[PDB]
Amino acid sequence: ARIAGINIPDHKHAVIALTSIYGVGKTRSKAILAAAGIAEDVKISELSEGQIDTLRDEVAKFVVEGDLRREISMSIKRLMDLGCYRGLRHRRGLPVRGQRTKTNARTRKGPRKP
Amino acid sequence: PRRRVIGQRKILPDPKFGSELLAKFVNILMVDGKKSTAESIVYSALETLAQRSGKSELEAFEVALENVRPTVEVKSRRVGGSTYQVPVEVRPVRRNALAMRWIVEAARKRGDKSMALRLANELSDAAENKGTAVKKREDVHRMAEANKAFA
Amino acid sequence: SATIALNKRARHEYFIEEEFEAGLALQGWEVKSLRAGKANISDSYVLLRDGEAFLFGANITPMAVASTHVVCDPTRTRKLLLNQRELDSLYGRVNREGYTVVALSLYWKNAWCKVKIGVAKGKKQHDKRSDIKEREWQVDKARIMKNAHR
RNA sequence: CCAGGGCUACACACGUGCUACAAUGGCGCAUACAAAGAGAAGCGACCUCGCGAGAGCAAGCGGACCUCAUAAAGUGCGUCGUAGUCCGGAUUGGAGUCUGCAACUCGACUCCAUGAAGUCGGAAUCGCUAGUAAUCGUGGAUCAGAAUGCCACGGUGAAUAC
RNA sequence: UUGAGCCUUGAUGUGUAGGAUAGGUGGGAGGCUUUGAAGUGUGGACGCCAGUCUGCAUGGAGCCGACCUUGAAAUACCACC
RNA sequence: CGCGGGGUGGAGCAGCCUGGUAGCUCGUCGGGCUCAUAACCCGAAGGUCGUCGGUUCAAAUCCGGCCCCCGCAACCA
RNA sequence: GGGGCUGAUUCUGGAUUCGACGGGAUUUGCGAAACCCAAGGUGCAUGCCGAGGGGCGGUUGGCCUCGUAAAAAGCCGCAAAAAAUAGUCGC
Repeated sequence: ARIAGINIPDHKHAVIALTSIYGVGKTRSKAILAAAGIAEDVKISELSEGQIDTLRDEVAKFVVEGDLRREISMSIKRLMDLGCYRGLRHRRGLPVRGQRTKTNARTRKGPRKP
Repeated sequence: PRRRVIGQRKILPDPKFGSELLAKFVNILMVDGKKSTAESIVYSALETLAQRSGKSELEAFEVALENVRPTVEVKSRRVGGSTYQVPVEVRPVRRNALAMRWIVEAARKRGDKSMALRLANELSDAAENKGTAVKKREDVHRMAEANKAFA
Repeated sequence: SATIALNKRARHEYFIEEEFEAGLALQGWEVKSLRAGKANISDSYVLLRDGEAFLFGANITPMAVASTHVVCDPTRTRKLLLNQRELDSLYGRVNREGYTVVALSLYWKNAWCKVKIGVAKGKKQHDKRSDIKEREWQVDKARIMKNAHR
């Protein structure tokens, strides 16, 4: 059922069940589920109550959605309000890692509505 | 083309039994060079249909192809002045070939679970002309019989 | 309907590919003269610099004179109300030495001047002979075709 | 002649590419099969360590012996059950790798996190009739490092031409 | 001739049940049959073509009514029509 | 002023009557169709019948109304 | 010269140029102009005199500068400012 962030899956694989929250993907959640002592493909209904509550502390070890959603803004605050080179590209929808801005890098700008 | 009247590609027998019809089904589902993978699905299309229709492997399709097979199709032999499709009686080499292309392409349509399952469901109704095969064939005859004779 | 004079001769001279329904801003004396009042449309093109797409060739003179004090000239570069989607793309495929934006027709959209504008490409005269031949070629082809049935 | 920047700028158009939009598939496990090649101020095993990119250690090789180099699709098993999902991976933050005096502009990347656009492409258009289209890999040139480009090779394998 | 008017007369009308081309209202269980029957060959009528109306003669001498499923009921017989 | 009828899919016309079991096509979209469109072919959609009551086993039907479109002779305050 | 008519499709009230453009406002990222607090850094500097200002001259009524006087930056005319700045047709 519900785990610490929100983490409410529907009867999927337990590794992929943990992927529904921001801040942890499939490969990281397997290391999270490594200490859980449960199978990969067991469903949420097949996840026992004695193991669901132990999943709240495991996902609380690594920093997750409850505090990681502002960690991107802090790194943005190190660039956007600090006037760095990446922040100048970050503010006006430009690539920051050196994409060819002449033709490509469309999805960094956004949709091609114009 | 202009002068090349070379013969067609010789059809090998299928690697379960000698059959030009079933081996043509193996060679029509081949995608990205994978014919061994195409061999497995096209085998499960009729053998499951044999367990669905209570028939054999070589008769669940042979009586099925008769419904799919057309008689006269309208080629678009228009010179440019008039958009006229003068009909041509389809050659017997292309008569089953036009039939076999209609049903396997219909298996690509309605993708629910697997191409083995989709082709089996698209062949039982085609065995009694109540699928997309008779939808394809009779729609040609709508455009064929409405334009009967031209020179 | 509410259509005004249209540049039908532009189709003989240009082979326009894509069209638009951008609106045109116009002065107070223009609106009265637009429904009736002898508006002409020949040699209509554009003079873009940044966002200043102007209907250039549009001779519309005031029929009943409504001009006082300051000047009022019948031929002006009227400002077009263009979408921003339709604006940035004209920094590209209109600057190709032969590419231009022309107005095929003029009309109304519920008492608003919306002008059907299109990106012309322009025919050289060596291919102008082919198109006039082709139009006669299509007609005479079925004349040969009908003689089989006489 | 020098150091830094620029040739990597982008409200925009066009050409050519790779990647898909999946269940003939994706993922996990098991498992079998080639040639083109290239190398010494280079190829670098094996082993050790690092999740790894790689580092430490270091044999053989200027070569039918040594090394790059584990082939993939395929097959089998497990798993997924028609969704923009376990598709696609762009964008993006943090931590590291190698190149070289140096990687901010601006390298390739690896690890973790993010998760998009995109659900089949109008009008129009090309390629080819065979080991072809198609697909999957591999090497090489250039190169300190650095290609979806270029050249070369291998595997599977059509359809139709009235 | 052409229509209308009315006399005489057959034809003439299966929501749904249902064997029924049963109209309504209504008096009614014996009408009727060899002063040639059930039911034939069918003609034509016919029609929501369901199946009746149905000449003649063979057939030759029985059939239907309350009776039955029906909202209702029986042209077994009729009266207003 | 009181005489003649009909009002029904978005549209124009029928079924009603000789009761019960609402359609047609025009305009629409769905497809075919196609160097391209279209000719033309079919697929689909729509009002409980102008409204309100009564009779009737049975109302779109029939009858009472009411309303609307009108047509009409009236028209000497 | 007088009278009548018409004066953006509504011809008696409910304009909504589908648009960059001109304008205001809101949310949002925060900047001595979108700010102040001597506090964190922080001891010998600031202001007026003198003082020259890129290539030329000047230049903010005030400046990158000057420990008592000739060199260094933004900017103004000068100067690297471009052109069939839609088509199409000609000698």
